[PDB]
Amino acid sequence: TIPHLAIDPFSLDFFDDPYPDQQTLRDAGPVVYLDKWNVYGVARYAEVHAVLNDPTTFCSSRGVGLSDFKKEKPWRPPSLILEADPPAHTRPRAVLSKVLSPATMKTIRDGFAAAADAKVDELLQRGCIDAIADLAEAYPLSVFPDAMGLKQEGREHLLPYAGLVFNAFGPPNELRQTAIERSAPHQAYVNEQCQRPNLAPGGFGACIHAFTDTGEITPDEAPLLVRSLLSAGLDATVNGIGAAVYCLARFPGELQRLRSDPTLARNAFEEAVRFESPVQTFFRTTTREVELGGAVIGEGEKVLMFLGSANRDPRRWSDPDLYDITRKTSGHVGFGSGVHMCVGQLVARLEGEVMLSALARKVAAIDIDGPVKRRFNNTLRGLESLPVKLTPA
Ligand code: HEM
Ligand SMILES: CC(C)c1ccc(C(=O)O)cc1
Ligand SMILES: [Cl-]
Repeated sequence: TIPHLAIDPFSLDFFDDPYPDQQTLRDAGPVVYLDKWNVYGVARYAEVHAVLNDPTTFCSSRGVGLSDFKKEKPWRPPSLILEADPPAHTRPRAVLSKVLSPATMKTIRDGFAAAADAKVDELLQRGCIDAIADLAEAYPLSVFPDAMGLKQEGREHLLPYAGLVFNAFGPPNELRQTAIERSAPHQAYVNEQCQRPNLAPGGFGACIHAFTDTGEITPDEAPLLVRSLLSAGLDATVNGIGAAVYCLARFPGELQRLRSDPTLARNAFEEAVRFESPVQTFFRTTTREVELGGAVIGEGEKVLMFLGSANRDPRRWSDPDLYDITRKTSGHVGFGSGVHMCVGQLVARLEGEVMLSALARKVAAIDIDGPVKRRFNNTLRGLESLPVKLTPA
């Protein structure tokens, strides 16, 4: 009753161009079986949203990668928030929601905005840049480690470690096994930086440790939550900002609209998150048989959610393949949905908003003037290199 497909969503051909295969996945039915990896797949908005919003049945505590923690050893101790179910999830979630809350945003906004304005001014001084290395990477590297209160030495481990983490959500293909078998120095750095004495007061990390006396988390849990922020807080925004620049380069009319009204910057970033979905896919594991779109899924089965496909599903979105910075984007699943919905989403939106605002106010044109090169990751979508020429306003 469930169609079986041989599409490999973790192959280089898929990463190079996933949209045709994503349509095939959506149009085959509400639930498919992926013979390549023996998992169920859901690619339509309705089913992705339903799965995300039933975390008891489609749980996270058995891993959100292909591996089932009840069958295999986790490559690292499980995340206490990403890879936990309620009620164990609830208190760490509350701590991270309070660390990365509105008030903390007000405390970091001026530095983030100044850094974004300064970056755009510098890049306009460069004229010809790599929008990845020189912008999408450089800006978050210039503000997020400070906001975490990391020392200067070793911050070079953050992006490699993140790539590993996201590769490790994939199947045991070359990307995953490559990341995990040689990984140890990055793990050593991250774990060391998670300890209270190495995290400067006033930063996100030290605030996590500071919540360890409120009764929400214990001292032994705080390092692992800092590890969550060091895993998730940099690379996702790098590919999101890269996505937004790529969209504005490919849709010059939308750049002109954004320049004319820079207050669209936040929505312009949000629509980029919808349009490219930096985080493409995540798994759940069924804790019971669950009829989903008329299809039966067994106990203990992995279910692959195609977030990007849900964000391009024509059943839900008008002109899904257009980048529209005045689109009503609310309801997209690029940040997830439900109890695990991105707890860092305000940081991501702040970085994206202030950077797109800086471009809107300072840049007249973004023209691609070189080969665009894609970065391959089992979970992340984004570019390796995006050479552009920036014309000043
Ligand atoms: C463009 C930027 C970002 C994107 C697209 C993104 C995407 C996502 C998605 C799809 C989820 C849901 C995972 C799931 O349901 O299993 C998630 C959760 C999470 N994100 Fe982000 N994220 C971004 C930025 C950030 C930042 C900047 C931080 C921290 C500083 C962060 C930290 C987290 C954490 C800790 C979770 C787990 C929350 C939970 O399990 O309750 N993310 N993110
Ligand atoms: C959703 C993604 C950005 C993410 C990755 C790792 C963790 C963690 O280590 O807790 C959380 C979220
Ligand atoms: Cl680790």
